[PDB]
Amino acid sequence: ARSTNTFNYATYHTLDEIYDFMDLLVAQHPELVSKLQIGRSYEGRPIYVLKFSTGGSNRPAIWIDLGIHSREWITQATGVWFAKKFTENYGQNPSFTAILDSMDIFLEIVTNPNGFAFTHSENRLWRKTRSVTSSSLCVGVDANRNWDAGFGKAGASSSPCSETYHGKYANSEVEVKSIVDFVKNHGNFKAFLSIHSYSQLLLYPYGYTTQSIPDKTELNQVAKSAVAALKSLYGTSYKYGSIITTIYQASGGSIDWSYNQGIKYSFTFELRDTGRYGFLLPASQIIPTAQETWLGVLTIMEHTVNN
Ligand SMILES: *C[C@H](Cc1ccccc1)C(=O)O
Ligand SMILES: [Zn+2]
Repeated sequence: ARSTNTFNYATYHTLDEIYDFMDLLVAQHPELVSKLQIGRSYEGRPIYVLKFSTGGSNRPAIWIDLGIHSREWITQATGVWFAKKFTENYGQNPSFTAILDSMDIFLEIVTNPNGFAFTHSENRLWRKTRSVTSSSLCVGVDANRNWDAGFGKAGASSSPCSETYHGKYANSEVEVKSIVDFVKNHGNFKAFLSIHSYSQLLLYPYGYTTQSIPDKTELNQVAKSAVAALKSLYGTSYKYGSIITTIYQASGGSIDWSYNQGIKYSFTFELRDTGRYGFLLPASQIIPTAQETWLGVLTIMEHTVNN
């Protein structure tokens, strides 16, 4: 409505509603947050990032992106809630004020604008981008199989109509390239988190290879504590481990590419639930879900600022 304070956070919103909300949030807290357009989607929709910052140099940053798979509605909704929480706790929660006084947070609420819009008017279960320009009748690419980390290897499909089709070449999707260029140009991101649904899992690299990352013992300990934190509010249980060891071999994922850029704290959360609702989580589960990942995400940020 006419305030983020009167915005309903326990209901699923449309693309316009989410873009509207960003403008109101900035309008209310211009000192702490600004909106940045990092590119345009296949269909020409602007792609935005909300940058939270108290100021400073090319400060160490924390990247978070939600909704790369459009049907996972619990994610873009969680992002909306996260944005408001960042403005509420600054100046209030000790640990969070510490992180924001030394680091910036970049939050991409609707990473896949076209697919999201499509889930609101055409197919609620659409999860890919909406790119065409190919030798097929089927459209789109699975934006989480499109990164340059083991691209084209076992773990993604080469079938255009496939829901996990990887695309013509690594980073062919503008939605993927928009993030890569922004993160690389910056050259100072210390954490890269991707948020999906469902199956309640905290993942770290890799997905495209059995090789164990050198930072495994640490990232494993970071995941272990993050899972314990999250579980504390309602008892929601997550399993954690490498992508390949605990979900499946998946190539061309964002966290493997990011970790390969040298961004150490690379993780992906697969939110609620484990299958009863899957993608159609009840609106009543939004704030509760948002509340708990906040604990697991804050743990990871705490580790990054301190380690
Ligand atoms: C979230 C789920 C598993 C995953 C995570 C990170 C990289 C690749 C795959 C997915 O299918 O996107
Ligand atoms: Zn997903």
